[PDB]
Amino acid sequence: VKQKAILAPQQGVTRDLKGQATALVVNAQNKVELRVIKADRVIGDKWLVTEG
Amino acid sequence: EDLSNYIVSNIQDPLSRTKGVGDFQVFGSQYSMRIWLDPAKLNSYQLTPG
Repeated sequence: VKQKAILAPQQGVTRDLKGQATALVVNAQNKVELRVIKADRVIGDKWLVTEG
Repeated sequence: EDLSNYIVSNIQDPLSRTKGVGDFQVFGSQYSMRIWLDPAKLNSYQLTPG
């Protein structure tokens, strides 16, 4: 069992060109930017992001 | 590579169907699904590239 895992929703993360699935994270100053995702598995309807 | 991909994918033929564009020459290429084989694991699983 992986401790302190983080799950993302299904259609919240989408892939652009050259693969490289990304998700639109929101900054503390209400700005927005897309970050890369190291998604390796899906549990139910939630992607398991390892880092990013 | 992704810039050359975007140029040859999204803007290339709309550029080439315009008037007077007789030829083009693009630096780079499009995406292609490259499959890099490893010869050690090919030797491991008794497989050939064919």
